[PDB]
Amino acid sequence: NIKKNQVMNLGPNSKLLKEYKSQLIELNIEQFEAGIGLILGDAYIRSRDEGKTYCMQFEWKNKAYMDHVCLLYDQWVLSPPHKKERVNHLGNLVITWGAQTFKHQAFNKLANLFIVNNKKTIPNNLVENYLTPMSLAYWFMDDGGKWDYNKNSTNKSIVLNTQSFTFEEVEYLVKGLRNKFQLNCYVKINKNKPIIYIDSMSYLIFYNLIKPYLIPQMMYKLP
DNA sequence: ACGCTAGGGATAACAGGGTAATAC
DNA sequence: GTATTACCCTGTTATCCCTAGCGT
Ligand SMILES: [Ca+2]
Ligand SMILES: [Ca+2]
Ligand SMILES: [Ca+2]
Repeated sequence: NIKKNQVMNLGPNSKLLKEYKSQLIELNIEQFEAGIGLILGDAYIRSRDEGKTYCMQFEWKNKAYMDHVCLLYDQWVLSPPHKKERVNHLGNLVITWGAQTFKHQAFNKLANLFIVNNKKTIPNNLVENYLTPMSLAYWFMDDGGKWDYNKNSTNKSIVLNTQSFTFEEVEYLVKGLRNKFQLNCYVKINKNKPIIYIDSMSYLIFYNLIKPYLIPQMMYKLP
C-alpha cells in the first residue's frame, strides 16, 4: 500500500502516482454529499478526456474554508492551496486561493449528475434523491448569504445565489427543498437572474439542519 | 421613524488552456 | 517525438454584499 506522502511530489505522469490512484476506488459518503453542494455552489467539476475521468477545481477568497475542503478531499488532493495574486482592470490586487484533485473515475459518479455534454445542468430530482443536510450546509457556505445585510436588523431570511441556473432548474431545486425539508423558499430576482429566497420563518429549521457542518470562519454568513 | 428592497459595484468566483516532469 | 496530467494561469462575469431612499 502506497501512501500519499510518497507520491505528492512526483511528476504527473508518474507510475507510482498512478499506482497510488489505482488503490483508490470511490469517494466516501462525506466527499460525495459535500460534493453535491460544492458543485451546486462554487466548485467546478471538469473532464479533459471525453467523460472518462473528472477532477474538481476549487477557488475561494477565504483560505480557512479552502483548507477545510482540501482536508475533506485529502486523499485526492496532493498539494496545499496556492495563493493567486492578480491585478484588476482597475489596477487592484485581488487575492484568492486555488486547488484541485487529480482526475479519477471516482469523480464520474458526481459529475454524471450535473454534466451533460460538458455543460452543467440541474436534474429534476437531484434534491429529493441526493441533497443531504451536509450537502445543503456546503451549498450554503458557497452560495449562501443574508437577505438583509443592514446592521441591527432582525430579519432572519436566507438567500442562495443561484444566478447561473435557469428558472426551470431553480424550480426543481425549490420543489425539492420545500418538499424534503419543509423550507418556505421560492424564486426571486437579482440582476435579472434567479436566486432562492428562504423566508426567515424557516430560519431555525434551516440552521438546525446545517449547523453540524458549517465551520467557525463561515458563521458570519448567518443572521 | 425605521424595517425593507431593488439597483448595482468590484470582486470572488467558475471555465478552459498551457506546460513541466515521466514513460516508452 | 508523442502521450500523459497535476498545477498553475488567464479570460471573464454572475456573485455575494451594500445602501439610498421607498413604503407604511
Ligand atoms: Ca456560487
Ligand atoms: Ca461563495
Ligand atoms: Ca460566477
